[PDB]
Amino acid sequence: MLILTRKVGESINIGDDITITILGVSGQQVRIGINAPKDVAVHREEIYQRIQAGLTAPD
Amino acid sequence: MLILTRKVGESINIGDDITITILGVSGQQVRIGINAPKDVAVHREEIYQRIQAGLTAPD
RNA sequence: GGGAUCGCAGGAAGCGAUCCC
RNA sequence: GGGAUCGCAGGAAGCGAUCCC
Repeated sequence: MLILTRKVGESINIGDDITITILGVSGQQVRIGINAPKDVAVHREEIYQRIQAGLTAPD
Repeated sequence: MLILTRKVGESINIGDDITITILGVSGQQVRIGINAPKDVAVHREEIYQRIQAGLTAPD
């Protein structure tokens, strides 16, 4: 694991094609944004489980 | 931007080599963890801006 | 043990400080 | 207008609901 600490309205980076943002919080919930090409997949765990179901390399 | 909402302790996914986790908050600041191979780089914008400065490779 | 709130930084679910129960 | 607290959900700095002043 690699950890970082920021404030609402700031960003973080991954690779050379992705960026991440903390749009804010809503109590103990957290609003998070992602900025990547359609060249990559980005989803919450609940959608991600359909991608690992047999198609992590779509048509 | 692609956006998702979570709570402290939940997680998010990217590609087939990265995962993200909201470890919790510390006021209006937030603390996040990342889970990727050394085959890719991850940093906050303040470090990332030295990498894109004209090198994209350490010493 | 948990919350609020601020700061310093890596491959570590990091590290420090303030406030409240 | 602000705070607390939660649900749904997508390529959008998205959407909804509960509680308090």
